[PDB]
Amino acid sequence: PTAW
Amino acid sequence: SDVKFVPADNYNGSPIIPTGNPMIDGVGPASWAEDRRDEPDLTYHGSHKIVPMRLDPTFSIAKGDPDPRGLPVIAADKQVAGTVVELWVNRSEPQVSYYEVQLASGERRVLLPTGYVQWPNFGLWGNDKLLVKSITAAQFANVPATKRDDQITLLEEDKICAYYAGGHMYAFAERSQPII
Amino acid sequence: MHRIWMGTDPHIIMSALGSFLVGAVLVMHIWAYGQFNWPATLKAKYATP
Amino acid sequence: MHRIWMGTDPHIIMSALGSFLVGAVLVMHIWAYGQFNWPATLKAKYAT
Amino acid sequence: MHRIWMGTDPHIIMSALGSFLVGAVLVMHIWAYGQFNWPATLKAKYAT
Amino acid sequence: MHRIWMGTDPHIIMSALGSFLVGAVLVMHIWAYGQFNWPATLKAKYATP
Amino acid sequence: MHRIWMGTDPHIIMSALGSFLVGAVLVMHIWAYGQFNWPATLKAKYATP
Amino acid sequence: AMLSFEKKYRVRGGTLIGGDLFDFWFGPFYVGFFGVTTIFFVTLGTLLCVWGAAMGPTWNLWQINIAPPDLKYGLGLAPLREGGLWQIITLCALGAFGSWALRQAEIARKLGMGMHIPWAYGGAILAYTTLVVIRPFLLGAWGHGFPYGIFSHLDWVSNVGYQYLHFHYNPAHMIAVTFFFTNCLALAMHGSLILSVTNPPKGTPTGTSEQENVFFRDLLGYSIGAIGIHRLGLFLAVGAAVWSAICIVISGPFWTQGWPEWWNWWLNLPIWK
Amino acid sequence: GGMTEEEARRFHGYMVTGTLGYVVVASVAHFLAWSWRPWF
Amino acid sequence: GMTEEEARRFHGYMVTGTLGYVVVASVAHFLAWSWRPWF
Amino acid sequence: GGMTEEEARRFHGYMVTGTLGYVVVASVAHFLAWSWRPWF
Amino acid sequence: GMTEEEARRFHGYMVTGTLGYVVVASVAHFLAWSWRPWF
Amino acid sequence: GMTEEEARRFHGYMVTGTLGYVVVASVAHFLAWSWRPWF
Amino acid sequence: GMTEEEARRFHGYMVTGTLGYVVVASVAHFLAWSWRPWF
Amino acid sequence: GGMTEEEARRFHGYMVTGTLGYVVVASVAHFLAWSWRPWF
Amino acid sequence: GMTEEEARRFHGYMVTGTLGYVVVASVAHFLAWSWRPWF
Amino acid sequence: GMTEEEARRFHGYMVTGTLGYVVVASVAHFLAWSWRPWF
Amino acid sequence: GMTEEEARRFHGYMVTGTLGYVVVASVAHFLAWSWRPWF
Amino acid sequence: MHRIWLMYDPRRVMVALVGFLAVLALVIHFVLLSSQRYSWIENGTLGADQAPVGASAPAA
Amino acid sequence: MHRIWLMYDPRRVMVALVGFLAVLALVIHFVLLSSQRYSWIENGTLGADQAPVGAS
Amino acid sequence: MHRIWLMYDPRRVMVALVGFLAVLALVIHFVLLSSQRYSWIENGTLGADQAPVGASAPAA
Amino acid sequence: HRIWLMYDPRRVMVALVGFLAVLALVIHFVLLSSQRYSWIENGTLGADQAPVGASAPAA
Ligand SMILES: CCCCCCCCCCCCCC(=O)OC[C@H](COP(=O)(O)OCC(O)COP(=O)(O)OC[C@@H](COC(=O)CCCCCCCCCCCCC)OC(=O)CCCCCCCCCCCCC)OC(=O)CCCCCCCCCCCCC
Ligand code: BCL
Ligand code: BCL
Ligand SMILES: COC(C)(C)C/C=C/C(C)=C/C=C/C(C=O)=C/C=C/C(C)=C/C=C/C=C(C)/C=C/C=C(\C)CC/C=C(C)/C=C/C=C(\C)C(=O)O
Ligand SMILES: COC(C)(C)C/C=C/C(C)=C/C=C/C(C=O)=C/C=C/C(C)=C/C=C/C=C(C)/C=C/C=C(\C)CC/C=C(C)/C=C/C=C(\C)C(=O)O
Ligand SMILES: COC(C)(C)C/C=C/C(C)=C/C=C/C(C=O)=C/C=C/C(C)=C/C=C/C=C(C)/C=C/C=C(\C)CC/C=C(C)/C=C/C=C(\C)C(=O)O
Ligand SMILES: COC(C)(C)C/C=C/C(C)=C/C=C/C(C=O)=C/C=C/C(C)=C/C=C/C=C(C)/C=C/C=C(\C)CC/C=C(C)/C=C/C=C(\C)C(=O)O
Ligand SMILES: COC(C)(C)C/C=C/C(C)=C/C=C/C(C=O)=C/C=C/C(C)=C/C=C/C=C(C)/C=C/C=C(\C)CC/C=C(C)/C=C/C=C(\C)C(=O)O
Ligand SMILES: COC(C)(C)C/C=C/C(C)=C/C=C/C(C=O)=C/C=C/C(C)=C/C=C/C=C(C)/C=C/C=C(\C)CC/C=C(C)/C=C/C=C(\C)C(=O)O
Ligand SMILES: COC(C)(C)C/C=C/C(C)=C/C=C/C(C=O)=C/C=C/C(C)=C/C=C/C=C(C)/C=C/C=C(\C)CC/C=C(C)/C=C/C=C(\C)C(=O)O
Ligand SMILES: CCCCCCCCCCCCO[C@@H]1O[C@H](CO)[C@@H](O[C@H]2O[C@H](CO)[C@@H](O)[C@H](O)[C@H]2O)[C@H](O)[C@H]1O
Ligand SMILES: CCCCCCCCCCCCO[C@@H]1O[C@H](CO)[C@@H](O[C@H]2O[C@H](CO)[C@@H](O)[C@H](O)[C@H]2O)[C@H](O)[C@H]1O
Ligand SMILES: CCCCCCCCCCCCO[C@@H]1O[C@H](CO)[C@@H](O[C@H]2O[C@H](CO)[C@@H](O)[C@H](O)[C@H]2O)[C@H](O)[C@H]1O
Repeated sequence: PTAW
Repeated sequence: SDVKFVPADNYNGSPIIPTGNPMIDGVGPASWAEDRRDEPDLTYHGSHKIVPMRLDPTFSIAKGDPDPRGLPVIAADKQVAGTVVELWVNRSEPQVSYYEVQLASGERRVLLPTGYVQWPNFGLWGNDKLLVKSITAAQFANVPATKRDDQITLLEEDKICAYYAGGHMYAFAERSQPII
Repeated sequence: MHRIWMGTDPHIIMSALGSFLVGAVLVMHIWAYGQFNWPATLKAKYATP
Repeated sequence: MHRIWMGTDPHIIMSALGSFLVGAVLVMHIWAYGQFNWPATLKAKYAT
Repeated sequence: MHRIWMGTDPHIIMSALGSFLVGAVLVMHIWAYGQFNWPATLKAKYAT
Repeated sequence: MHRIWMGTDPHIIMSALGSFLVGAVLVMHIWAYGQFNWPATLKAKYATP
Repeated sequence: MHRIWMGTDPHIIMSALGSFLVGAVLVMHIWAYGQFNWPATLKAKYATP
Repeated sequence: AMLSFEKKYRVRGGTLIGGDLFDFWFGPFYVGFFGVTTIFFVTLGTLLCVWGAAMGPTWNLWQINIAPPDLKYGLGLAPLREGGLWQIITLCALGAFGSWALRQAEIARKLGMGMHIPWAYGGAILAYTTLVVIRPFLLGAWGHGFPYGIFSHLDWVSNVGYQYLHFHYNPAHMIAVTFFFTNCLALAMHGSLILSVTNPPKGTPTGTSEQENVFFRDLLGYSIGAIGIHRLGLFLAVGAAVWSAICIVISGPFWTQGWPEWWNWWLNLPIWK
Repeated sequence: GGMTEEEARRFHGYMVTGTLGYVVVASVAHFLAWSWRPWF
Repeated sequence: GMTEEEARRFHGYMVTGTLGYVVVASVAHFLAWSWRPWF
Repeated sequence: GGMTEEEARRFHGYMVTGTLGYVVVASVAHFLAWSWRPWF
Repeated sequence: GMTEEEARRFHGYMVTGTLGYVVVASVAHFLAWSWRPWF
Repeated sequence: GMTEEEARRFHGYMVTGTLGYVVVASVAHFLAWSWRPWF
Repeated sequence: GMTEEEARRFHGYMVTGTLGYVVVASVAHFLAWSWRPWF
Repeated sequence: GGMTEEEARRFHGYMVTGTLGYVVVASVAHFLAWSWRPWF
Repeated sequence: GMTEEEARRFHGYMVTGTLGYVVVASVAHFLAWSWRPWF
Repeated sequence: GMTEEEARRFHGYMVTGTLGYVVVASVAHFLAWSWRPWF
Repeated sequence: GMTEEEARRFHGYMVTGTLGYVVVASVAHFLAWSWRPWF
Repeated sequence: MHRIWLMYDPRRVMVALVGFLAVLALVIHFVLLSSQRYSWIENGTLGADQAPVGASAPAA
Repeated sequence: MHRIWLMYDPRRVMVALVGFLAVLALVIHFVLLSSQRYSWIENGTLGADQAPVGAS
Repeated sequence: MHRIWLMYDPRRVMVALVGFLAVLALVIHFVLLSSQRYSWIENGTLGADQAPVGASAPAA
Repeated sequence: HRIWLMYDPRRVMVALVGFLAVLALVIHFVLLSSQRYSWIENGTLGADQAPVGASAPAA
């Protein structure tokens, strides 16, 4: 969930 | 034709332009409070506040300071306008309010407010001529006269002071223009 | 229809039209170079491996 | 057509026209040097 | 064609042309020295 | 041809030409010393080992 | 050719020429002392072991 | 709209730059060339402040904070989102304040006034220029400037003071404080005196310079007189800003230790070492 | 101010001529463009 | 003060200056778009 | 002010001639360029 | 106040000077672009 | 400002100089091309 | 102010002043370039 | 006070003579340079 | 009050004094260079 | 300033001095070459 | 104001005062050099 | 529409216009130069596939 | 077109214009001078492929 | 050309010019002295290949 | 030579001297503050012993  | 100025154009914020000699008509920085009361300023005891020192025997020059009487007055064009021959004193707060200058180029004596006189070298030495940056030696001849020589009204004070104030813009044509 | 021009300085008209045409032509070329893949095929033809 | 030039300072025209051409020509050369890979091939010809 | 110089000043015209040529020649030479690998091959010929 | 000088001043002209020549000569020498490896060979010839 | 000196001051001319020569000669010497390794060989000759 | 006496004063002339070109009014305001440059810098600086608020965490007025760059950027322009914006706003501020002082000089010249007001304002500009130009330059990085934010600049003032452990002991700061306090006292006395002679108790005649002079002389023992009190108020207010500029420029560039230990020279005078 | 009807009437003739000229050249340009890379 | 004749003359330059400026701006935007679209 | 109808009529002749000269030199340039590196 | 022929004389210089400056600046950008393009 | 009488005399030199300059450049390119041809 | 001939002679000094200044600067730049070039 | 046509005619003769001399000296200098270190 | 004689005479002193100073400073740089060169 | 008949004499000496200076320098270079030739 | 007679007389006292000062200063420097050279 | 120049002094409407456009242009350039997507001075040579695009957190 | 000089005295425009362009040129040079890609005083010798690119 | 000196007082323009050039010269020398590559008072004796250079882009 | 008509020597001479006095004093203190030319403390070092600033790291 730090990035898409 | 007696209105002293006209608008430079019709737009809302435009300057006015004088129709005559503005130093004499009193326009711009040469203008005075034309409605001002034509009576002398008075002391707490009701005597005339501003009088030639000759007419109040209690006054004298402070011992360490130069006596201005007899000194030449040097005008804005570096010519000699005249010599100081009398001091006028404020009697409510003891100070010199005006020099009275005997003109070299005529018979008049005119008043010269102290705020328009600079001493050489800021007064640190020399102390032997008066410098009047505001007006040329010719323009001294039109300095407004007082009705009497022993008193001055609040209106005459305004007229005389306004005349010298106007010279910083109107004494020479170049003074009105920008530096660049 | 020529009466359209009567109010006008013809140099202002030529300035306005000349400005429009330079604009439209440049827009059309910038657009077309994107769509038609040209000069990109010209470049690739002479490019170095 | 010539009366289009009435009212006109000819030196302004040659100044404007001249400056346009300089601008146009510089743009066209820089663009063309990009697309045609020249002087890049010239440089590679004589580089060590 | 000559009368386009009417109302001009010749010392300006020569000042402009002279400056342009100086500029164009220097621009062209520094550009050319980049492409042609010269004086680089001269500096290579005399080196230690 | 000489009309080009008419209305000029000799001391102005010689100042311009003189400054230009000094500048151009000095630049050309600084450049040339770089490209030709001289005096670098001269210095290497007499340098103490 | 001599008219080039008209309107000059000769004491300015000798002042400019003299100062230029002093500048140029100093520059030329310190340059030449660099390239020719002299007086560096002179010092090394009489230097103490 | 104009004051009832104003129109005869609205002459041309007295400009420093531009001549007649901008020599006109807009409502009450005199414009002039430096009016045009004032509005330019004010507008550019203010909109860049709004842009600084937009890319920051809140629109809350008190909390907006446009900070200078990190010290690592030295005297270069930093990336705009990393403090370069503060640098551009600082140039606008310097331009706006300088334009304001020169516009004041043009107005004063048009009225035949002395140049006292522009130069008095120069004292404040000197302090601002010390804080954001001179002191950061002497320290070698623009990041030593204070941030633009209503309370974040007070955090800067707090932290700069405690960089010297006990900033009250700074000797120029003690003088600057004394001028600020003495100015406020003198302003209360001057205001009070003029009002109390011009607004005496009902049915009393209007007072006089003599009554003002007598009362003041019972307060301080000496007469200051009319021009003297305005000289004093100007000396005190401008001296406060000048000594402020001194007290901050010596903190860091010249003195780096705590300020209490500066007073060691007084303890070691030879008469009592 | 501006143009009389007389010079407007002759100016219009050049304007029409130039416009139709520009359209003719542009028409040829599109015929070439189509035969090179048709876009529909 | 300028007449309605001078006002009409001045307005013509002002319109063509505006149009010429808007054209240059629109070309600049289309270059910017083809380089890096914002929508 | 500026050119009279006469001066314009004379100026136009040289202006047109110069423009055609430029187009001719450019036409040679493109012909050489095309033979060197065709772009379509 | 300046006369219209003085204004016309200055305008020719002012156009020519501006365009000469813009031409020089365009060459400066050509050199800068060749050395290190920004697009 | 030059008269057209001056412009006539001036223009003949200006043309001669231009043409001569192009001749010298033409030789320079011929030497350069035979030294290092660029197409 | 100044006479157009007095302007004419002043300009010649201002031109040659600017030229001599540019000349020294150009030599200084070539020396700097030969010591530590920046491109 | 600017140079007359006759002074210019006189000046031009010396100016050309100096220029030709300078070019001549430089011509020898380049010949000596080329034979010392050819650069093409 | 200046005169062209006063100006021309004073110019000689300023020129010669300036050049003499630059000569003494050139020696000072020669000495400084020989002691500790900065290139 | 200097008149033509001063300048005519000044030129004669100035040439004489320059010729002497070049002669002394020519001996210097002849000696220098015989000591440490540089090509 | 000042006469040349005084101006020339006075310059003689300046020179002797200056020389005396420079003589003392240069002895002082050479003493300092002997005690602790700075190069 | 030319009556605008009768209501207002054109000498100073035009100063106001040029001032407004200059301020606006500078604001927009400094805004874009502050962004990540349009910092052209440092990232201008990136193609659009390489150019930054801002997004919210993926909110898993 | 020349009539703008009847509205604006050219000698008072040209001094203003020079100031604006002097400041603008200084601003642009300093913006570049302290960018990574264009800090030419320290990285001007790199060549175009080695010059920084502000990718992230 | 010389009518510029009829528009403006030459005395003023000379003082304006010299002031600008003096400040410009000082700024450029300070910028160089303040850099790494051209801090010539400390590092002027280094050869052109040993003088500092700012870092390149990464390899990827 | 006529520049001296536009400027009073009694002013010019002091202005020029004041400029040179400031410039000379600036250059001396800039050098004295450097490490290489801190000549009061280190002037007796030989030219090879005198400090030199850091080079390019090459890594
Ligand atoms: C921190 C503690 C110490 C903080 C210390 C802060 C001290 C601040 C003191 C000064 C503030 C007042 C300034 C002022 O009076 O300007 C004149 C102007 C107009 O009136 P006029 O001068 O008598 O008449 C002229 C006018 O009628 C016609 O003139 P003209 O036709 O030539 O020009 C056009 C008009 C158009 O009107 C306007 O543009 C007025 C816009 C005013 C906006 C700013 C208000 C700021 C209030 C701050 C107090 C507080 C508001 C909450 O007139 C003008 O162009 C006049 C231009 C005047 C420009 C003044 C700019 C002052 C900006 C001050 C910002 C201060 C920020 C702190 O006045 C006004 O418009 C009304 C002002 C009323 C006094 C404020 C009282 C507020 C009480 C609370 C709200 C009351 C609601 C009923
Ligand atoms: C009378 C002075 C006129 C003028 C009249 C002419 C005439 C007549 C001719 C040109 C030509 C040219 N003009 Mg024009 N031109 C003027 C002002 C300009 C300006 C400008 C900034 O104002 C520019 C950019 C130009 C540009 C140009 C070029 C396209 C070309 C010259 C070579 C070149 O590359 O020059 C680049 C330019 C500059 C950097 C500007 C300064 C230098 C130029 C060269 C000065 C112009 C006068 C010069 C002596 C022309 C010599 C032409 C020869 C007789 C053939 N001109 C002035 C206002 N120009 C020639 C042409 O059409 O060739 C195709 C031509 O025959
Ligand atoms: C009023 C006199 C003239 C003048 C007239 C001469 C004459 C005449 C001669 C020189 C010579 C020289 N001049 Mg001188 N010179 C002047 C001003 C200067 C200035 C300067 C800062 O203004 C400088 C740097 C120079 C520099 C120089 C040297 C290039 C050269 C050798 C002597 C020397 O170093 O003198 C440094 C300068 C000075 C100490 C002050 C100037 C006056 C003194 C007296 C020196 C020059 C005269 C010399 C002793 C005469 C010898 C006899 C002749 C050989 C027949 N001159 C003044 C303006 N100069 C000689 C030369 O050309 O040698 C190749 C030479 O014969
Ligand atoms: C990114 O975040 C934020 C920033 C927040 C986003 C939001 C941005 C927003 C809200 C933007 C709004 C923009 C805007 C809104 O309207 C913008 C509007 C712009 C406009 C109208 C521009 C108009 C320009 C006109 C020009 C250049 C005309 C020039 C005329 C010339 C050259 C001719 C001169 C010659 C003359 C006259 C002849 C003299 C003759 C004479 C004298 C004679 O004949 O007498
Ligand atoms: C790469 O992708 C993109 C960029 C998108 C690709 C697309 C590009 C596009 C769309 C390009 C369009 C180009 C174009 C379009 O029009 C280009 C138009 C070019 C033109 C018109 C050139 C004209 C040249 C004219 C010349 C040389 C004239 C010289 C005249 C001279 C010398 C005579 C001077 C006058 C005299 C002697 C008078 C004397 C008498 C006087 C004074 C008297 O009598 O008074
Ligand atoms: C690398 O990538 C890119 C950069 C993209 C590559 C491309 C570059 C491009 C496109 C370059 C284009 C260049 C160009 C374009 O036209 C170049 C054009 C150049 C020109 C015109 C040169 C002209 C020279 C003229 C000379 C030397 C004249 C001399 C005159 C003389 C000797 C006589 C003087 C007068 C006298 C004696 C007397 C007068 C009478 C008087 C006073 C009296 O009688 O009073
Ligand atoms: C960190 O990198 C950053 C900095 C950021 C990068 C950016 C750099 C930028 C933007 C630089 C800009 C440079 C620039 C312009 O823009 C530069 C412009 C330079 C100019 C124009 C120089 C002109 C010099 C002229 C001189 C020296 C004249 C000398 C001589 C004179 C005067 C004559 C003396 C004699 C007289 C007077 C007597 C005459 C007779 C008389 C009176 C008689 O006889 O009556
Ligand atoms: C290190 O880091 C940083 C600092 C950053 C690096 C950068 C540094 C920079 C930018 C440096 C710039 C230097 C510079 C630029 O201009 C330097 C310019 C220097 C100059 C102009 C020197 C000129 C000196 C002139 C002198 C000495 C004149 C002497 C004259 C004398 C003795 C005679 C007096 C005449 C009399 C008495 C009259 C008698 C007759 C009378 C009265 C009669 O006849 O009436
Ligand atoms: C290392 O790498 C780099 C540096 C790059 C290498 C390259 C270097 C280069 C390119 C150098 C070039 C040098 C050069 C170029 O020309 C050098 C030129 C030198 C010259 C000109 C020398 C001239 C000497 C003149 C002398 C000695 C005059 C003496 C005069 C005397 C004694 C006075 C007699 C009386 C007179 C006059 C008047 C009486 C008054 C009278 C009657 C009266 O008043 O009435
Ligand atoms: C270490 O780091 C830093 C500090 C940074 C390094 C750098 C330092 C720098 C830049 C230094 C610069 C130094 C300098 C530069 O010029 C120094 C210049 C010094 C000078 C000029 C000294 C001159 C002295 C002259 C004297 C003493 C004269 C005395 C005359 C007397 C007594 C006689 C009086 C008259 C009498 C008796 C009778 C009259 C009779 C009359 C009238 C009658 O009889 O009528
Ligand atoms: C209005 C006056 C304008 C004056 C010019 C100012 C500069 C603006 C130039 C705009 C044109 C740029 O044109 C563009 O140049 C680039 C430079 O990388 C070329 O790019 C191509 O060639 C270059 C070499 O030149 C290669 O290094 C590069 O990898 C390749 O993509 C493009 O193929 C070309 O389309
Ligand atoms: C270096 C940066 C700035 C750019 C400098 C200029 C570069 C380009 C110069 C090209 C030559 C321009 O040539 C110049 O053109 C103008 C009009 O355009 C001519 O004409 C102008 O002045 C003359 C003489 O006072 C007037 O009669 C005329 O009405 C006026 O327009 C000039 O006499 C000529 O000298
Ligand atoms: C106008 C007055 C100028 C005075 C300024 C003096 C400094 C300028 C010198 C100009 C001459 C060329 O510069 C000249 O270069 C050589 C090296 O090539 C220097 O030589 C010096 O450095 C080299 C290393 O490079 C050392 O090994 C050598 O011991 C030392 O003498 C000369 O000492 C110097 O004079």
